[PDB]
Amino acid sequence: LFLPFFSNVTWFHAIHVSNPVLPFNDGVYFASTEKSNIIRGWIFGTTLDSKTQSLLIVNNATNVVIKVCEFQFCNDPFLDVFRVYSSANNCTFEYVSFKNLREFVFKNIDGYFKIYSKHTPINLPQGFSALEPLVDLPIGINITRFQTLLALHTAGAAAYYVGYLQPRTFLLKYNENGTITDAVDCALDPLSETK
Amino acid sequence: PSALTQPPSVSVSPGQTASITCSGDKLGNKYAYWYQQKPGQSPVLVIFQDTMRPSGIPERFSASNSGNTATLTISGTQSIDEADYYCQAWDSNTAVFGGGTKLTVL
Amino acid sequence: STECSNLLLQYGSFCTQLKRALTGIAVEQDKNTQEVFAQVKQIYKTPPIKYFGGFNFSQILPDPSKPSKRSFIEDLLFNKVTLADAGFIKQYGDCLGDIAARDLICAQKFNGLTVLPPLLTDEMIAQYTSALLAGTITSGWTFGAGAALQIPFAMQMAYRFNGIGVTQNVLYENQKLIANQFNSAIGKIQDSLSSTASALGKLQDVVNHNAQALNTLVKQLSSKFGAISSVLNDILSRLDKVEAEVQIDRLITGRLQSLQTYVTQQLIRAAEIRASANLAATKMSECVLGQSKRVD
Amino acid sequence: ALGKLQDVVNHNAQALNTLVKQLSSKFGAISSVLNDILSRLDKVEAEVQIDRLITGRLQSLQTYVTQQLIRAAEIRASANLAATKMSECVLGQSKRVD
Amino acid sequence: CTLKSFTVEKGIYQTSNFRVQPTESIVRFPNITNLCPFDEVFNATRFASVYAWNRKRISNCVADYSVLYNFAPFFAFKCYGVSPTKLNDLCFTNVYADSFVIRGNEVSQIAPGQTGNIADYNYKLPDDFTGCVIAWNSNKLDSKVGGNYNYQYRLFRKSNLKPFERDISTEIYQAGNKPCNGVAGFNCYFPLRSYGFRPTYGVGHQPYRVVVLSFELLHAPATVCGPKKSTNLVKNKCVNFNFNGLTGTGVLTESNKKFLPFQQFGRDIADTTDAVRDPQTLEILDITPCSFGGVSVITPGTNTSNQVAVLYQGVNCTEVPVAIHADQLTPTWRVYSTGSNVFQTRAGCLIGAEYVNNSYECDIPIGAGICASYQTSQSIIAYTMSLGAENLVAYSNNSIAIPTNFTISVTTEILPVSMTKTSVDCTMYICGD
Amino acid sequence: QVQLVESGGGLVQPGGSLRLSCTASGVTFSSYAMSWVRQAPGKGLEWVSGISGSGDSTYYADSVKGRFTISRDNSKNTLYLQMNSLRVEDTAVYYCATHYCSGGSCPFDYWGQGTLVTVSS
Ligand SMILES: *[C@@H]1O[C@H](CO)[C@@H](O)[C@H](O)[C@H]1NC(C)=O
Ligand SMILES: *[C@@H]1O[C@H](CO)[C@@H](O)[C@H](O)[C@H]1NC(C)=O
Ligand SMILES: *[C@@H]1O[C@H](CO)[C@@H](O)[C@H](O)[C@H]1NC(C)=O
Ligand SMILES: *[C@@H]1O[C@H](CO)[C@@H](O)[C@H](O)[C@H]1NC(C)=O
Ligand SMILES: *[C@@H]1O[C@H](CO)[C@@H](O)[C@H](O)[C@H]1NC(C)=O
Ligand SMILES: *[C@@H]1O[C@H](CO)[C@@H](O)[C@H](O)[C@H]1NC(C)=O
Ligand SMILES: *[C@@H]1O[C@H](CO)[C@@H](O)[C@H](O)[C@H]1NC(C)=O
Ligand SMILES: *[C@@H]1O[C@H](CO)[C@@H](O)[C@H](O)[C@H]1NC(C)=O
Repeated sequence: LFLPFFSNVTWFHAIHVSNPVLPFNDGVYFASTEKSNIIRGWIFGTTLDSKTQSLLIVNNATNVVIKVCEFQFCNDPFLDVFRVYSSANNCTFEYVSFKNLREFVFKNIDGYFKIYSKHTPINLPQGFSALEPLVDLPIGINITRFQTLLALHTAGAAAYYVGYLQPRTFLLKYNENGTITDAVDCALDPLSETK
Repeated sequence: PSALTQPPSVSVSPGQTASITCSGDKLGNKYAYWYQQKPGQSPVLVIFQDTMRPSGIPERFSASNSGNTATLTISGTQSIDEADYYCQAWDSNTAVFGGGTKLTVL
Repeated sequence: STECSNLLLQYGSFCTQLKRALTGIAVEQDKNTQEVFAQVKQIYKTPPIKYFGGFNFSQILPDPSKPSKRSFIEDLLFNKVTLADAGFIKQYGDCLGDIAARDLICAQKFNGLTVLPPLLTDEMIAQYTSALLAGTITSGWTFGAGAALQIPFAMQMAYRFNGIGVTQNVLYENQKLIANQFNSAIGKIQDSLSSTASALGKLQDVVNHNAQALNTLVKQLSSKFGAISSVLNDILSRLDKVEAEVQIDRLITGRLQSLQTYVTQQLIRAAEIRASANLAATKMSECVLGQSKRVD
Repeated sequence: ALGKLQDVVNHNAQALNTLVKQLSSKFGAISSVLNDILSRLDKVEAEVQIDRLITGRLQSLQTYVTQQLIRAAEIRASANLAATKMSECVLGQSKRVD
Repeated sequence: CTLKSFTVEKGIYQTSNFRVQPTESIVRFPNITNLCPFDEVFNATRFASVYAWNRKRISNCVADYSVLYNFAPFFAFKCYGVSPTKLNDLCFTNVYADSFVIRGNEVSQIAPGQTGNIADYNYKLPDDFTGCVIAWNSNKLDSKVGGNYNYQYRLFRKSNLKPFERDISTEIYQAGNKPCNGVAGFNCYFPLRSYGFRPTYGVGHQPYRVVVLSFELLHAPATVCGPKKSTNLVKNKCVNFNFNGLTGTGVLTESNKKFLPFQQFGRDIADTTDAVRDPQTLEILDITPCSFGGVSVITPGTNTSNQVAVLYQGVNCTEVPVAIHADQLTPTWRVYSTGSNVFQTRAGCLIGAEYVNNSYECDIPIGAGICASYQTSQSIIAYTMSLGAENLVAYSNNSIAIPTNFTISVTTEILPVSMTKTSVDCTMYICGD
Repeated sequence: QVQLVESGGGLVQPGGSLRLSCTASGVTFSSYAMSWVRQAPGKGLEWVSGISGSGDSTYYADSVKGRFTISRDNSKNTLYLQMNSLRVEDTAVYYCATHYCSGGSCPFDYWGQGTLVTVSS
C-alpha cells in the first residue's frame, strides 16, 4: 500500500481565531511542515463512539501514549494547554514511548496498526526520502475514519497534508550504501510500466 | 571521516534544549558515537550507532546523523549534564574524534 | 546442505548430463576459434621493408610497441567490446566484505557458476591474424594452396584486376590513384571506429546475452517454487525432517528446471554461434586466402 | 581415423543407455519400481508415488528428445554441407579455396 | 567414479569441487534470562469468550516450549510454517498468545483459510499465519449440570472479520429491512449467543480451550528465544554459525555496512543472508562462503600411466587449499604442492606437471595458452602451445617465386550424414505394463 | 563490573621509553578489541593505537607510527603499550578503551581511569 506518484493530496489549514472527520480508506500519508507543536497526534476508528473501539495517539514533550479504549470522542477534539473525549472504558491495549518536513504513513493490515515516519529538512519537495518503520501495534479493530489533534493553550494555526495509500507495485532502487534513492510507480503511466 | 568539526562551546539554561553538532565529510555514511567527559573524569559513552543509547544513559539524550553532520540533543538540560561532549567515528580501523564542546549549564 | 544433496542424488543423471552438455559447448568454442583463425601452416612475417606499391598497411599490421602486438584497428576493436567476465584468476578478496554486492560475478561464483578462459589467448589470435595478413600481402593467394610464393604487391593487384575482368594496364596506369583510394578507405574505417561506440553490436550482443543468462540463473535462486521459503537453511531450521523434505523437493525441482532451461538455450545459441563460426571460416578461406567470384 | 562417425554412433548409444539408467531413479518416490509401489501402498497412497515417477520419467524423455532435436539439426547441417560438396567437388571442379 | 568407468582416456576431466570445511560451530542468541510467562496463559481459572478473545504479548524472555505439555493435557500442537520440535531452536521478535473457548466441532475453524461462524464473526486467522494452535477438551471445567452460559460467540454480523480483528460490540442486529431502534424484535436479533456446555454432550459439542501462538519468523531483531547457550564469536575463520536461529556456514568479518536499528540481517540478490548484526554486541558482520573452486584432473590414458596432474581452476596457487587433516577439506585426497611441481596459469593453479620453455603442439588443453603432455623417465609436462614455425617471406619490389614442379595430393574429408533412427514407446518406458 | 586499571605512567626525559599496562577485570578479555587513546591537559582526545581481539592485527596513528607498540596478554588479561623515543608532544593522559570491533559498528563502551606520561628535561 503506497501513495501513488503525482497523486492529488489535500492541503488543510486549520485555524482557531480566538472540523469534519477525514476518511481513512486503505491508509494515510500525513505530512506537516509546522513546528509550533500544535499537531500532537491522531484518532482512529469507525464510529468514534462508545459503541465501537477507537485508537487514540497523543504525543507530548517526552512521550507518546497510545490507547484502544471505547472513547466517547468530542465533536472537535483538541488538547488543552479532556476535551478530546468525555468517557473511556474497556481499554484493551496501551503503549508508551529552512523547514522540517515530518512525514508519516499509517496502514491497518490484519490486526496490526503500522506506522512509518521520516523527518527531513527542506529548503512537499521533489526528491526521494524513504520512511523508516516506527511501530506496529497488535490492535485488532476496524478503522474507517480518523482525525488530527491540535494543542491549544489563543490564535492557533496548523497546516498539514493528507494522502491516501493504494495497492500498488513499486520498483525500488537501493544504492550501494543501502539507501532507497529512487522508485518507479509501475501503474503510473506506460513508461513506468515499461520500466 | 577524518576531521570531525565541532563547536567550541554551547551555553544552555536549566530546562532548555542543547544541540551539539558534529560535522564531517559525509558523516551520515558512517556510524556516529558521542561521549561525555566531565572534569577530572573518564569519558562516558552516551550515543552509539547514530541514535542508540547505552543502558543507564538518561532518556533525555538523543542524536541523529544525516547528510554530513551529526547532532547531539540533550532535551531539558539539567545541572548534571554540564560536561565536555565528544564526537567519534571510525575510519580504516582507526578512531577519529571531534574537538569537543563544553555544555555550560546556567 | 547435505540433506539437499542426498535428496538430489535421487534424481539420477540430470546434473551429470547438464554438465556434459556445457562441457561440449565449452570445447566447441575453442574448436570454433581454431577453425576460423588457425588456417595458416606457418606464422608468416613481412620483411622490415614496408613498401607495397604505395598501399598503406600500417594500421592493420601489428604494432610491436604494445605487449599484445595488436594492430591499431585491432586495438580499436578490442576497446569497442567490453567483457562481462574474461575467465581469468579471481583471488580471494575481490568477493569479500563490501566489494561482493557491487559485483554480480561474485554472486555467480558463490552459487557455482563460473566462466572458463579460452584456450587461445588474444595474443595468439592476433598472431594468427598477422600471419594471415603477412601471407596475403606478400604472396597473394599462393600461401593458401602451398608454399608462400612472394610477388610484388602491384603485380598481385594486377592479378586481382584480371580476376574481375579488368585488364592489368588499368591497374598499372592508375596505380597511385588506386593506392590513394585504398588508403583513404582505410582511414575512413579508422575514423568510423574512433567515432561510433556501438559498431561491433553483434559481439557485444553475444557477451550481453551470456551475462544476462547467468544473472537470470542467479536471480532464480530467490524463487520459492511453491515452497515456504527460497532459503534451504531456513527450511531446515524451521521444519523437522519429514516436512523439510517436501519443501526441499520443491526447491530442487524448481532449480533443476532453471538449470535445464539455461542449458537448453545455451545449446541452441551455441548452434547459432557454430553456424556463424563456420561462415567465418569459409570467408577466411575464400575471401582472405583467395579471390572470390561469389556475388556479395 | 573415422572418429566423427564413431562419435555420432557413440553419442546415440550413450543417450539411449542414459535413458535406460534413469529408470532406477526414485525422483523422490519411495521406490523406482512401479510394482513394489503398487504392492506396498493402497490406491490413494500409491498414486502420489506413481505421479512422482511419471513426472521424473517424463522429464527424462523430454531431455532425451530435446538433445536429439539439437543433434539432428547439427547432423542436418553436416548433411547439407556433404550434399553441397558432392555437387561442387564430385559433379564439378570447384574454384572455392579450401 | 565420475566417469563410472575403470579406464580413462587421455584428457582433462572436471571432478568435484574442493571446499574448506568449517572448523567449529558458533551460536549467538540475545542475552535474555527471564522465562516466558506461559504458565498464566495455560493455567487461567477461566478463559475468555471467543468473541472477546484475549491477546497476551510475550517478549523479552526465554521460551521453552517443551514445558507447554505440562500445563495442559492436549494431545499435540498444530503448527503452521514451523514444526513443534524446532520451536526451541528459534528466536522471534514477539509472541502473542490468544486464548478462548469454543465447542469441539468448531476447532477446525481455527486455521488459515477457514469459514464458518467462528472464523467469520469471532476469531479470524490470516492466510499467511505462522504459529501454532493448541486446543484441548475442557469438559471438566467449562460444563455445568444446568449448562454453562458464560461462554458466548457472535452469531450475527454485517460483515466478516479481518484477520486478528476483535468485535466486542453488542449493538442489536437487523436481519430485515425495518429499523430496530436498539430493541430485539422479529428480524432484530441480539448478536451474541451462549454455548450451553453440558457434561452429557457428545465430543463435538463439548467445550474446548484454545491457545493460539502467533509469531514472526521473518528477519528482524528478536526478544523471544528458545533455550540455547551462546558460544563465543569467531571471526576470520570458516565456521558453522547460528544467529537467532539463522544457520549457515562461512567466514565472519567486520562489516562497514550501516544497518538501520530495525535491521538484523542483510540479504543479497539470491536472497541469501550475507550480513548479520550480532545479537549481543550489536556489531555488523559480513558473511562470505568459506573457500571453494573447481578441480580438473589431467591424465594420459590409464593404458599409459596412473600419473595425474591437478588444475585448481581460477585460483591463486597461494589460495590452493593446504588444510591439514581430512575433516577440514573435501575431497580428502591430497597432492603435495612441494611434492609435485606447481605452476600458475591464468586458468588456475596446476599441480603435478613441470612447466618447460619449449613450445609444442597442444596435446591436452589446460587453458589460456597452456597445454599438457606425457613426455620424457616419463612425466607430465606443461608448456605454452605452439602456433607453428615462423617464416619470413622474401618480399621485395621485383622478386617473384614460381614453382617448377607439382605434387598431386589426395586427402580425405569425413562428413556425418545421418544418425541412428530411434523410436520410443512412451507408455512402455514410463509405465511398463 | 568491568574495571580497567592503568599503570606505568611517570616523568621521562625526551627520547626515553616507557611501557604502559592496562588490566581488565570482570569481563572476557579475549572477546574485546583494545585501544589506547591519549588526552593532553587542555587538549582533545586522540586515538593512539588499537589491537585486535587476538592481537593478530595492529593499527597505529600516523603521529605515533613506528615509535609505539601495542600488545596484549590474554592469559594475564593485560594490554601493553610499549613506548619509546618519547617526544615532547607525547605528554598526555593515556586511556585504555575496550571495544568489540574496529570496522565501524562498535563504540568504546568502557574506559580506564587514565595514566599520565609527562616527557620533559
Ligand atoms: C484535486 O482535486 C480537486 C477536487 O477534489 C480538483 O479541483 C483539483 O483540480 C485536483 N488537482 C489536480 C492537480 O487535478
Ligand atoms: C556510499 O558511501 C561512500 C562512503 O563515503 C561514499 O563515498 C559514496 O559516495 C556513497 N554512495 C552514494 C551513492 O551515496
Ligand atoms: C601510412 O599510415 C600512417 C598511419 O595512418 C601514417 O602516419 C603514414 O604517414 C602513412 N604513410 C604514407 C606513405 O601514406
Ligand atoms: C468496518 O466498519 C465499516 C463501517 O462501520 C463497515 O462498513 C465495514 O464492514 C467494517 N469492516 C469490518 C471488517 O468489520
Ligand atoms: C596471486 O596472489 C598474489 C598475492 O596473494 C599476487 O601477488 C599474485 O599476482 C596473484 N597471481 C595472479 C596470477 O593473479
Ligand atoms: C626457462 O626460462 C626461465 C626464465 O628465463 C629460466 O629461469 C629457466 O632456466 C629456463 N628453463 C629452460 C629449461 O630453458
Ligand atoms: C623497393 O622500393 C622502395 C620504394 O619504391 C624503396 O624504398 C626500396 O629501397 C626498394 N627496395 C629494394 C630492395 O630495391
Ligand atoms: C618433379 O617431381 C618428381 C617426383 O617428385 C621428380 O621425379 C621429377 O624429377 C621432378 N621434376 C623436376 C623437373 O625436377
